[PDB]
Amino acid sequence: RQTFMANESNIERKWYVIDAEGQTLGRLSSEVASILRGKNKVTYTPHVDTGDYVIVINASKIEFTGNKETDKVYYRHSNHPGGIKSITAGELRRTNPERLIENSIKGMLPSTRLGEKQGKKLFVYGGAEHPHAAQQPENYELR
Amino acid sequence: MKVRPSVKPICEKCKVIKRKGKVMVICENPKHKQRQG
Amino acid sequence: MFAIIETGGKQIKVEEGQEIFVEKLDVNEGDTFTFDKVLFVGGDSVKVGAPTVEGATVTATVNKQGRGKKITVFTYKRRKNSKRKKGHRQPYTKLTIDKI
Amino acid sequence: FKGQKMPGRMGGNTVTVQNLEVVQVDTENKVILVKGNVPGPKKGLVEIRTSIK
Amino acid sequence: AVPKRRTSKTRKNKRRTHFKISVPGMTECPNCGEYKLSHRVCKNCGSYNG
RNA sequence: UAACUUGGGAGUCAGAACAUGGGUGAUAAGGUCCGUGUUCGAAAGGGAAACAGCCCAGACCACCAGCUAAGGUCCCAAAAUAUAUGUUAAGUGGAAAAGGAUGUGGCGUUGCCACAGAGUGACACUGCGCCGAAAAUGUACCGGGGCUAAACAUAUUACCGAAGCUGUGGAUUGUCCUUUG
RNA sequence: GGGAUAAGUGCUGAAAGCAUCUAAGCAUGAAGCCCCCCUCAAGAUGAGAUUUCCCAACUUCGGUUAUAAGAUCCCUCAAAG
Repeated sequence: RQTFMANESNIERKWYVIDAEGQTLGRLSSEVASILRGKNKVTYTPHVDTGDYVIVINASKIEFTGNKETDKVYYRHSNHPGGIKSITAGELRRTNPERLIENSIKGMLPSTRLGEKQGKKLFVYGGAEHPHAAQQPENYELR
Repeated sequence: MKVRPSVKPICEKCKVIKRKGKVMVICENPKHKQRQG
Repeated sequence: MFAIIETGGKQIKVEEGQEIFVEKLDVNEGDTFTFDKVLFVGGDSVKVGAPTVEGATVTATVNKQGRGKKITVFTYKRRKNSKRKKGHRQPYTKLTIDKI
Repeated sequence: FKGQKMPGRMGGNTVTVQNLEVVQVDTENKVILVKGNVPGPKKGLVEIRTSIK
Repeated sequence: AVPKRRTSKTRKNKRRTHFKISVPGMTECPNCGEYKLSHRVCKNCGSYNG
């Protein structure tokens, strides 16, 4: 029974910054959902969280491939009879680019009490700057 | 304009072009104009 | 100085004075055993290779033969009058490593 | 279905009446006269703002 | 209508979270020296002393 | 490695789907009535999103051990953002016909070197797409995010993957005693 | 009233010397879509912002304590219920 598990006491976490310039929405989202989850460090510890905080920058520059800016609809419901709304992925990005990236990455993390706490490590901002200079966020390069 | 599953020419003048993923037939005589074959 | 032995159809990481539990051997309590199949000698000492290192035996003393904690094997199939109940205690041997 | 009509407590809620008109503003008493009626009971607070349309 | 399921000891003891009577809220009288009800007379000897 | 013979004790006489030969119905029905196989009934485990009957495989018990089957390898979710060569722009992939069409690859066969100069018109045979395509609480026919390759045809090389096989301990029951075992 | 569009109408323009609303590009176009108009809304656990008010005594706890700004028990009531 020689197996090592990691507890809150022995876990540390880093801060990274990813740039969305010239990146596909689904080719960037997949790689960020493996950092938040902590599948790059040797002590995986599925019961405990070991992931790292990431900061997206320039999230407007995100790019879609083929006729999607007018042929991809995001639907929602408000529980009232007949109330079902929709907005095209083009207009969403010219309106609220933080939401676009942030609702694609979260559809790749599990839906449990623990995947809800790993979705709070994602900070998204359209501008080339970010207000988190108080830490030491080092850059991470997507492969 | 006449919309029908089958669009074929009727005179020497009529011509068959394609706009926006649809097959139509422009032509001089406005009675010959048809779309979506 | 840790090594990787291969005793009971399994492998075990071993350190000096570590208490390790393995499957039932024939050696009597209070005797001294030895392991002839060592796979990896490393850590502080020189990294070595495989299938098996040349020589490199590991020695230990036998402390107790025993029988593990009891479990109960119950199963059934619903709407069909069929059940079954069994017990089990798996035997073991406890050793202490003293020379790698 | 959410949004059904059932019994419940009614009134008490903020109401607006648009496009009303002023008649005489009577300084030395500080009273205005507005052509029409105004929501609320007597001795109650009302607001008066220029129309948006 | 009748009840479809029984009610457990847990769901029964939550309902009575609020089924309790409050303190009568009394004060000492500056004659009797004995606790009396506020805005009433001292029963022990009647002196309202408004 | 089964067979037959005489004696003791029985249960069963409402069957179901799937594939393949046929009646009947309308070359309708999870329809029904026969022949021939298998699985369920009386069968757990892995895949098909969930799903008695479909593809793989038959659980004596214990283990933080190995190699495989169907099916798979961007994230949820274990293992290739692998390699080489091609196709498809519709989100086809991820429901459907008669018919219609200068969509685009191949392959040939040809008439004329003009058709309005470097080339031009007519035919088969085929790969993959387009239109035809309208329903009732809520997107709602990829399981979801998402994808222009993470889609499709062809060929190799690894890897994951079950209570299957193996490795080491234990338990009962039969056959042999290669060693009172 | 402004914004982006549906069926249609085009302008420029090739693949195909011409022709052609489309492939690159530039417009116009509905009681419908999104803001404008009217109420609710920070338990929006992502819990926001603004101006004001109060702020020492005991400790070997590294914390305790009542009291401050303030709000209630109780009582007289209606524009409320």
